[PDB]
Amino acid sequence: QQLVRSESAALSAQLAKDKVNECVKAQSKRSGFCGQGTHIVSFVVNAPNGLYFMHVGYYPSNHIEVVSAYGLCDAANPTNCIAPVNGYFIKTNNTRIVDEWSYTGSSFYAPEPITSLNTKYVAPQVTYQNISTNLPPPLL
Amino acid sequence: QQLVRSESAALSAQLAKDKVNECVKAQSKRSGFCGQGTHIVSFVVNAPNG
Amino acid sequence: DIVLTQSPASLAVSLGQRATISCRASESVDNYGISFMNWFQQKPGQPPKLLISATSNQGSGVPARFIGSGSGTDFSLNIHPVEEDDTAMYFCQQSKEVPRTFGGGTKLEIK
Amino acid sequence: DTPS
Amino acid sequence: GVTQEYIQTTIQKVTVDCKQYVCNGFQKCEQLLREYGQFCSKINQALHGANLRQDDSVRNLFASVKSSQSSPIIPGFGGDFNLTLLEPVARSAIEDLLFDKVTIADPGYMQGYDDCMQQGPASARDLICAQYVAGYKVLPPLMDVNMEAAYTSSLLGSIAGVGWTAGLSSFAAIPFAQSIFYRLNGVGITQQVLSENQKLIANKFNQALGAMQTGFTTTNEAFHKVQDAVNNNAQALS
Amino acid sequence: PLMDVNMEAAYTSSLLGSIAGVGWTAGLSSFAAIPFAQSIFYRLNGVGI
Amino acid sequence: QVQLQQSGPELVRPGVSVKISCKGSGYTFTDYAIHWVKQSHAKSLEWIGVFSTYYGNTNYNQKFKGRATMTVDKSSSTAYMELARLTSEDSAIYYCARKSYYVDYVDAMDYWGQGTSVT
Amino acid sequence: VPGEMRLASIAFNHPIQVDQLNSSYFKLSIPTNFSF
Repeated sequence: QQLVRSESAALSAQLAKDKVNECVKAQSKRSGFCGQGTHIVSFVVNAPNGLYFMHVGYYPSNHIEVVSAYGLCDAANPTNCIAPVNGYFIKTNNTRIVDEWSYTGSSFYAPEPITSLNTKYVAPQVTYQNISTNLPPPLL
Repeated sequence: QQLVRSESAALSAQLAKDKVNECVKAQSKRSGFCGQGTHIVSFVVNAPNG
Repeated sequence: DIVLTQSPASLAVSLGQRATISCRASESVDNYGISFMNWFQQKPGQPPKLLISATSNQGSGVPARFIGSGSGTDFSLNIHPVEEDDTAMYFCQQSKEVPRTFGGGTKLEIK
Repeated sequence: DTPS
Repeated sequence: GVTQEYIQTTIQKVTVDCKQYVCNGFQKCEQLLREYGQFCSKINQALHGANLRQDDSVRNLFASVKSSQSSPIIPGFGGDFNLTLLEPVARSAIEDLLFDKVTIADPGYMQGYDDCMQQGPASARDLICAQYVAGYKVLPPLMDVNMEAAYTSSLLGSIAGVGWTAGLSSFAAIPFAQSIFYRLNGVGITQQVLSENQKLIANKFNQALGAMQTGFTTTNEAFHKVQDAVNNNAQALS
Repeated sequence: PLMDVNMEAAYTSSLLGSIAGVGWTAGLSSFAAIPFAQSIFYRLNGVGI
Repeated sequence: QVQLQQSGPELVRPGVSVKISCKGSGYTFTDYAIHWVKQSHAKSLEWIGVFSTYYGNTNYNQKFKGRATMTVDKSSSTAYMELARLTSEDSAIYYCARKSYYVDYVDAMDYWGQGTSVT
Repeated sequence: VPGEMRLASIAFNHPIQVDQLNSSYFKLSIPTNFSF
């Protein structure tokens, strides 16, 4: 019995070693691992016979549905299409923004003007919206 | 005999959970996991005991 | 922006009479079913006042008597309790596209 | 059943 | 093309009456066994703890299966792709194909005890009737097959998709074909090729989908593993 | 043993020839077929040198 | 308690630019865009332009692209607007208004200024 | 003292449903609050 316990403990120790070299030393994008709220910093402390972890996490709330577009072009120029970087293009519901579209982060609702910092140029696609007048990011 | 089988099942269950949180919930570039043809969406269904 | 028109150019009614206003658009204005139609009220010597919005026949600064109606190119306003202080010019406005133009309007009057 |  | 895998997550849960396995209450046994009664207590405790572990793993698995949000699913889901895995609204037809090809003995619970008894066919040969001779008890699974079906449809509702940042907060809520195009740009296929070949992609994909009806043979190793999980459970009881 | 040791060696010979490409996207189907030294420099630029 | 105080009317001579103002009160001035419209007749009105009070972003009616502009003094909580190159055809009643969303994604003109005029 | 135990169904928490729209635009679900 003692031998069996020792072997399972060795395997368990390897798992702990792996989490210290991923879950603790750096942020991870895998999910599954660590706490279940995306991943943000985690900590570990000594415990009898083992290691004890604590994982800080992010929990979403109060979800709303909004209108969004796959990307934006230019009705005057089919090769001018853009797409958001790490975020989305949403129809505006905010009184500060005169523009019909706005940029948001995906972890939290928060509209902002679309700027070149939040976009990348992409090949055109038929599902992209075409702008009939003014789109400032790029203006041309 | 039952205790040994139960422990191996627990470890096997952990592997299944890992694939649900990787092979199913996300596209992967890692090879290894999932079928060997790069990766594109995968599916899971109920099976007895697993 | 899409052109708006309205009819009859003026309407005269008895007190407490039900009344309505037609308001055609040159092109359908619905985009994702939003409609973007606003109605406004004005009297001489005064600024326009918001009345209703395409999904709001209550609130938006008015009593439930201002009923919005229609879809696509056709819209209307329906008021069952007209009173003398409801006599005003009325204006459809389209928020679907810039310039955000709006109709010349019609005017209600008590006989 | 519920607590005391 | 496709591949398949079976990952066992549970052991059938059983308990054993420690009086009945030795004797039937004959009184010489009843008194003699008292000297060894603490061994039975150890046996029962060990079996009980084993069964608790089995139920613990089920709850832990389901905690990752659930999503904060998902798409509704209707017929014609997935667009031009065939998607025969969709439920016959029901457990999916694919799950039922697996269950039909499996050779497992008919289940306990209802009618249970009266399927041992003479009020049933004379041709039953189930170990489940032998449960009431041997003092065995087969515990029901925690998971409930109807609730399980709800969990698998919930997973299908999280599809479309994996892209558009981590996806751990926001839910894209877009058509399946669009998520496929996104994935194919993710492996370096140009967008232009994808637009030219869209029907070809659906045809090759549905050819691979159709191949699933040949997936239940003894040469399919994942299928073979499913059958041996059943065999192992039955073997221990025998 | 299930496999002859020479075939086992042949499997590891193919692994030595599987080096380069290492990166160049996921590397899943294309094969860069470039010198070993070049793949090393590619890996060294992978850590910001 | 939202208010705008439009500046008084003026009979400005042609070829002179004309400035109009309408300071906010009772709300945070920087959280809502200003809308500007022109009324040449009780039956003839048109949008002139919009100015974000937070980011300074604008859009204008294309007829006025070479003409009128809008500015804001955020420290004074006030908006200013001006029309280049006045002509006798430009005499009009003008109104400041505040942007709102009573309905999702629908621009509403909400509160209106008392009006000013130019001749 | 307390009465009899109560039989109960095991609850199943449904995910919030989100519509999968036709054409070039779509509904998107985004949280408006969070907690650590």
